[PDB]
Amino acid sequence: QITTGSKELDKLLQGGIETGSITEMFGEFRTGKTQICHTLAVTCQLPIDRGGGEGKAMYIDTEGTFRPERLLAVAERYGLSGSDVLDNVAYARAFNTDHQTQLLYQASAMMVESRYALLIVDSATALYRTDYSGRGELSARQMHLARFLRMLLRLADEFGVAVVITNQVVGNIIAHASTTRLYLRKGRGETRICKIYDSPCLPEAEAMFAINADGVGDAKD
Amino acid sequence: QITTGSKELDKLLQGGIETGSITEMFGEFRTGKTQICHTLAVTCQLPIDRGGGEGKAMYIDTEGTFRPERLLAVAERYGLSGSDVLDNVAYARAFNTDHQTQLLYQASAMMVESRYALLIVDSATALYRTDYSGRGELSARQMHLARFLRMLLRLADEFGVAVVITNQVVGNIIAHASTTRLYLRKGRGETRICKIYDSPCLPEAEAMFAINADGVGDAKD
Amino acid sequence: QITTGSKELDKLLQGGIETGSITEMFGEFRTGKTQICHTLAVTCQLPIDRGGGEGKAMYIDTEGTFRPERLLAVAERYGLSGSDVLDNVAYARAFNTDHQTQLLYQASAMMVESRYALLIVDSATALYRTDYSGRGELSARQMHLARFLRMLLRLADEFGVAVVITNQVVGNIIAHASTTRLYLRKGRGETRICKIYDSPCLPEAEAMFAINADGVGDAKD
DNA sequence: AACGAAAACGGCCACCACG
DNA sequence: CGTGGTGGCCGTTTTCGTT
Repeated sequence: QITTGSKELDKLLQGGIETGSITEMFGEFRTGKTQICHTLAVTCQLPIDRGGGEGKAMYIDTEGTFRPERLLAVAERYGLSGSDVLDNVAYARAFNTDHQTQLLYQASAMMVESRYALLIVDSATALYRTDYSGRGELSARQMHLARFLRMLLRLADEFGVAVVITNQVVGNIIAHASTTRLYLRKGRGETRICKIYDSPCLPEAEAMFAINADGVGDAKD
Repeated sequence: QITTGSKELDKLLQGGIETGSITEMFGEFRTGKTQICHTLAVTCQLPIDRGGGEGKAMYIDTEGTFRPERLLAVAERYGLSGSDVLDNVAYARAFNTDHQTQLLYQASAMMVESRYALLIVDSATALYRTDYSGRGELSARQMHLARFLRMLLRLADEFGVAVVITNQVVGNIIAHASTTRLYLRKGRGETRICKIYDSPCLPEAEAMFAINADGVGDAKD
Repeated sequence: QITTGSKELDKLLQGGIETGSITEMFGEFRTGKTQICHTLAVTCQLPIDRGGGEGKAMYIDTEGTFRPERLLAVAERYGLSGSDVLDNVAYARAFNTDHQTQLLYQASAMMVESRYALLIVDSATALYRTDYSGRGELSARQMHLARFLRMLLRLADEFGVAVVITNQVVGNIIAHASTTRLYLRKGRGETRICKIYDSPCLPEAEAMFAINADGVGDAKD
């Protein structure tokens, strides 16, 4: 179980993400999906006794929001070497849906030589909206997304890593494929509300957390 | 954190601009955007213990409002050599959007040899309105602005400098790219109201400041 | 330095308009722009020791407000021959922006044979609003105005004359081109407030003056 | 049975009044 | 001065009548 670094969120998840499965967090923009991704990108490298996976991180960005400085802040919060964190995070920006899936081909071969624990795909659904904008081409983007999700599941079962994808809510296919769906909504200021909206094992429940300069971290009224 | 030279504004920002990120100040004309730019162009050279960055300044002007005498006034206010301030400020007027972006090519190579802390682009959006005035050419100016903003972010991450751009409100793309949005409005006389309209870390809040011959400086009723 | 004929205004300008440069006075209607123009049209002919330029005047009118009788009043105030004043003032009404610029072609050749000291363009911006009223044609009037301003600067540098243009405030291009911007506002009765709103050499400052039958002349409470 | 014309209804725009 | 509501005009659709 990879620690989220929010204790309340860890309790909500019973200790953190299950490696080897896809966890989807759907919420409005600015809810902190990207911030949680940046935090996990570092916490994954933490020792297992500290809630990490003792593995490198993979950040596939489609939205430009990748900040190595956020990774440095998370590393210094938990006392990890920021330089080693950036050395254990491989980053690449996907320009389109086809490029987004093509990066998985390099990811599968690269993930064999080194132990990874986390795969991050940020604005995973944005490129299927910007690229495929027509109505007759909807089935094509749905097929590409389906294949992409199957590839995610395959890599998860192959390397035993956690698969994190982010969705902006301004597909029903992900429900059966994703094991845990988390709904994120803004509480005013920088403090966010998290809700579980389906889990066969986890209750439907809510937990409050905040977005702090160091971290994605528990709410401290 | 580069001191704004207004204490109330510094408190509003928790001490001043974060270097390495873009801070956008949108407000009506005559609200003092240019005055704040002139003040920061000198305060950046202040010692870090005094709220500066101990670096040279870069002023890219598109509106003709550049005044070295204002820089001299700010330098004498804080006791900086006005001649050295003008020697540590490189100035160039952009004639068009293409020239505005082209100046960044000289800026990137020139910013490598000397330490800079502040990049100022005044009336940054005016040239996209004067040059691109048609309606079919809107996407072209939006693309050029997008590339310009990406170049700003790249230079910010490369040199760890503060990126300041000014917008006259007589684009939605800047929101995700800009980290702190400040709304400026006139209070009658020479005293201006500043409001924070988005920050993931800073509260939505307001602070009152004035525009004084020496300085951009706190309101003194 | 051509005397304004208001002593307080002369002090505000450090003695009067610099010949060879454009001085813009922007203010509300009825603030006295036209009255100041009529006064200067005569004072320019005054001896240099009296604050004149010892040159003829040029009045390009676009608004119908040209009054030779006002010129006669200014001439008799300072003791100048009203008939010779009208003989040293060449007048022409511009019917459109194209005609307004076309008159400059006759002005350049005519200004070579005789010494002039003042060029007056009254409601200089009105024809760009009445002629070019659409929104798609804004760039065309802006280009025509830009060329007109460049022609003004060229004539100023060629003949060393003062260039006076009047703007009704019910363009940002003029700022870099105009050397001294004066804001005019009404004080009730016939007494007007003048403010300097940009000058690299002149302070931002204000001076009170009145509009008297003889003259544009100092306020006398 | 098909086409054309007339009438009615709905939506959009402009003007006036009130806050 | 700005926003909201009401009224009027225009356009489109449907129905009826005539060829």
